[PDB]
Amino acid sequence: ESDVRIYFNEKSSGGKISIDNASYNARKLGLAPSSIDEKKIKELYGDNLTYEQYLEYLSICVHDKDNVEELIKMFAHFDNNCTGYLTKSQMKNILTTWGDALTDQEAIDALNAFSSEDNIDYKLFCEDILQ
Amino acid sequence: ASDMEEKFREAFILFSSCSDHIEMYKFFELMNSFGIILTNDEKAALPNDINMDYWLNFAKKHYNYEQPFKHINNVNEQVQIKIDNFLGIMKALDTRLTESDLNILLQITNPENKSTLNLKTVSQKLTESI
Amino acid sequence: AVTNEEIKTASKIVRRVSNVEAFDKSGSVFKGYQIWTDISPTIENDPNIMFVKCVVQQGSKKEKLTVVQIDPPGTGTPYDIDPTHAWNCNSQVDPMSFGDIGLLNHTNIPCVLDFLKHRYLKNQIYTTAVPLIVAINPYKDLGNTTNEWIRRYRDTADHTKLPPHVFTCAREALSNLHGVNKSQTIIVSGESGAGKTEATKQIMRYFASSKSGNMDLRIQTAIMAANPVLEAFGNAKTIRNNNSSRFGRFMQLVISHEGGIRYGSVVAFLLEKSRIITQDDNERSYHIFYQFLKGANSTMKSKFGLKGVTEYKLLNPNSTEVSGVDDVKDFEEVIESLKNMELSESDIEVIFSIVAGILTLGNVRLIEKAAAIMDEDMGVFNKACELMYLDPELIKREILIKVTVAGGTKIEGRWNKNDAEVLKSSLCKAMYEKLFLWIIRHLNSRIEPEGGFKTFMGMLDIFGFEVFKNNSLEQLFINITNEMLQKNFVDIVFERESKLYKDEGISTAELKYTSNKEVINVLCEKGKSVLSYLEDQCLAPGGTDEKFVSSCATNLKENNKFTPAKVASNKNFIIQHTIGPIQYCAESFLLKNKDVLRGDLVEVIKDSPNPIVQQLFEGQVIEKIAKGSLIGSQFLNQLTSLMNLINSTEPHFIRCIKPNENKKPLEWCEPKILIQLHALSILEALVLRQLGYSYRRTFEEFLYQYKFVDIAAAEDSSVENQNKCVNILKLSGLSESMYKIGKSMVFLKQEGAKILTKIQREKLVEWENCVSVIEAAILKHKYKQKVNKNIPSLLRVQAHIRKKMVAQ
Ligand SMILES: COc1ccc(C2(NCc3c[nH]nc3-c3cccs3)CC2)cc1
Repeated sequence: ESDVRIYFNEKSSGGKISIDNASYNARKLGLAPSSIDEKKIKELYGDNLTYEQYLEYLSICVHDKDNVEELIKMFAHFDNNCTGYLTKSQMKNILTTWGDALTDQEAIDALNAFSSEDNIDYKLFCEDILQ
Repeated sequence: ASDMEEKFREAFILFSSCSDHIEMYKFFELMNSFGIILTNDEKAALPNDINMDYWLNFAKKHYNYEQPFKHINNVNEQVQIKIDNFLGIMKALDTRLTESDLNILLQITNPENKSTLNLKTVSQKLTESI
Repeated sequence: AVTNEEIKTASKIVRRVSNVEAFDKSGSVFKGYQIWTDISPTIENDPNIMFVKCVVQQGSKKEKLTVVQIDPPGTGTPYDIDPTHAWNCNSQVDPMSFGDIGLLNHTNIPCVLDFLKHRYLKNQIYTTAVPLIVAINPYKDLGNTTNEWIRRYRDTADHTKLPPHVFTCAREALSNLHGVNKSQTIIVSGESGAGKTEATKQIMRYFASSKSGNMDLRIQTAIMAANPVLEAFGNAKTIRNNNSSRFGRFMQLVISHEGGIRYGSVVAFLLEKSRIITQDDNERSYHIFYQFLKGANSTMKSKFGLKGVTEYKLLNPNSTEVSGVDDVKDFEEVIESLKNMELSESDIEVIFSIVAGILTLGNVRLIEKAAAIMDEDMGVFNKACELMYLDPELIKREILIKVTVAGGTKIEGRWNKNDAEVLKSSLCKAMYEKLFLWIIRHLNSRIEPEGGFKTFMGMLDIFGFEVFKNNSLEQLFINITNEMLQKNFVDIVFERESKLYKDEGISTAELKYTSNKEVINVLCEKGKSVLSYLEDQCLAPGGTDEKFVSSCATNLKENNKFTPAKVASNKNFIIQHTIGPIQYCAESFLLKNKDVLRGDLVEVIKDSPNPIVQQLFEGQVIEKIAKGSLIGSQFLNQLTSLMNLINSTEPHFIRCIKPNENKKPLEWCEPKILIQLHALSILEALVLRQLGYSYRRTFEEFLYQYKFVDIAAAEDSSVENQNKCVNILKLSGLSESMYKIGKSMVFLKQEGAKILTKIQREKLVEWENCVSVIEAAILKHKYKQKVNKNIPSLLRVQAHIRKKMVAQ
């Protein structure tokens, strides 16, 4: 709870914090905001939160329901033979096409940092990023 | 302008299960979902191991931007079929469509309960749902 | 875990039937044409995979195909296969869109395997092959047998828009029972670990669910309580099954049309008594022993003087604990279930006194003195007999004192240590088995209808055909049972088809029937059979396993069905069972067949002052050796009664498949699964359903399906629907042998139906382009929809990726 406050003060202009820095603060804090959270907090307070509203946002970004079973849903969908593996190109195409799509270098960099071989255990990939 | 590459790309990986290569049978479905029809001889001249880039180039050349579903109904000519007849033809030609998919089609293209389906309306609805 | 024997036998089941049509009129390979083949380095390297998917390459010749493997992913390398190693492929077909294997265009072996695999992998484990239902163990809770799912399968208006399920079988059986006043039997079979116990239990729970109440709840509770009790006393942990049923189970039930069990009956046969005395390593005895020693409270321990699970001669000390089994919690449940079977507190104490006495008797050591009890165990022997309410002096006399008849005079002698140990063991096995049968007999007196069953739901739960390399008497009895049930299966298929033909005026001359009566005779016939010569050798004063084999070999030379063995022809023989030749080893056949307590020890037990122990062998005859003392003689009597009952019912068959020997979800072992498809007659059921005039639709359905064969003929107001179909078939090109017109239905051979489909598609050539584009466009939309479901999950992966990027 202390780190929350220092991170806020690094990025706060005029006592308010922008949503982009509040999302950077939240990742620095080990949380995983998505554009869904960022849209919910825009509807309420706009693009600049007070420390009180910034706290509410960090609260929204908790996502307790986050586990391997949940994250693998899109990868398993394309694993037709249930091998538990997908290629790097398969996962790059998934990550850069739908949702809060990553860029192509972002997806590549994330798969290369997990393994050096082409076929990825997507259950272990999702576990590894969950920390 | 009307660039189609992002849609061509997403459709490829939809039929290929996100692999950069697509099997020939899956490639025929992919191209058909954009109204593209090849003859038997054109089919023979295709590469055996079709990858994303080949499709992106083939789609640009073969897709009809003015009349995407010209092979359902051609505006440049001077059309209606009874529902149970239309369903019969789908089943005769051995369609992959389940009973539910057929129902979404029928209420999409025909909102009313008319005893009879406008093929021009089908090409209209499907151009919108690209 | 795939042995070479399995690869060998699996490869013999594989047959090439239909031929591949990979080339067009011009002689060119259809672009992208896919086949299944059993030739692939993937198969050489992974014994789990029997077939792979390839595409035939442009340039292939007819005598020799050039293919490239596409699934599982390969190298892209072209290679050559002989056409007899190519099978047709059901490309572009959703396996989840219908439930019978027979609706596939190609039903060859690799197609069948793949259809079940992709259903299995999407957690649809039930598939029909009319009349058989196929159930593949998922080895996990799928969650589709809850009370909510029972209510859904029972209360849905039209039975046919739900996927196949065991509940579908229960619902149909009960609907026919109440619809036409006809008894039904549900036969669950398959090998250890295939899920038979769960199927049986799920169907009972369906039957016990009532729309609104069961006033006979007292009796249904006793019946549902039989499951924990029957498992404790009759189930054991083997190497391949933590809960293997070691007896055959038959139940008769009376069930209200809206659910609810009103009456019942339970029958248990061929209990594996030998398991009471010894168990292999990493195997246990019956659960009740461990449940009792681990679960009994201190007062119960004091009472019966119980020691630890590791402290008993009859229980394997190295295997007393099973992963994932709480024997103590199971004892609490068994005690409650015994109370729910309306056994008193003192009935239950007697039951466990006897179990304690069996265990204690196993600890008594004998010595060579002639035989004697060790003096250190004179108290242990005495306590064991008190625990079983037997006369310890008289039990002693029958175990150590021998009475032979020499000439015609009785002579008192002594059993030696080995023979006296066989007597002590026999007493332990016999008391255990009769105690198990007494519990069932008692339960039946609470749940059976006084006048017997007028109309009932039968339920059989058994091993299917069992084939090891060394097969003993236990496998013979199992395999005789499954020959009788095979006759039941082909009888019902033929009777139903013959009735359909006769009801529509079709000729029944071309119906096919593969009778297995000749192998049933060679196994069971009263004069000239294996079971006859087994009985004879058992009654013979000097009978031997080898003599038994010899009498068979010289008296059964009159049918293929008996084949004298090649290597070690004595003590070995082969039977031409319906599923193939099975080799049996006659060692201990006589020993095993005579493993029944007889003689004076039985009369001592009947003179127990305790009324339960009096009833254990009540009515049993005193014993020379009689055929009432032989397991095989008594079993064929049981089995014939059982089959006469079942034969008078409408049968339902659930064939249970074990997909791998590792107890692992989503693991598919093609050779093992193919061997079970063959053994459970599933492949036979597909063949049987395609023979003769297999297509049958009514005039109005035939006209709706084949309208465009001859659209003018079918859209004619002048001619009736019977004549319209005649005009279609007469003008279509079909030969007269490919169709017949019934009273109300068009009858097509399978070949004729596929030609008629291809003729109609040629008439609709000008819709090909239009229907392809409509289909594909909707396919794209359904694929995006399937992706849209999962985007919330993907947003979490992307969120955690961007988090990890910040941490760097
Ligand atoms: C000496 O004779 C035997 C034969 C078998 C057994 C055991 N099988 C009983 C059984 C368990 N499930 N299904 C069955 C049967 C199905 C058809 C007939 S028995 C445990 C092996 C014991 C003694």
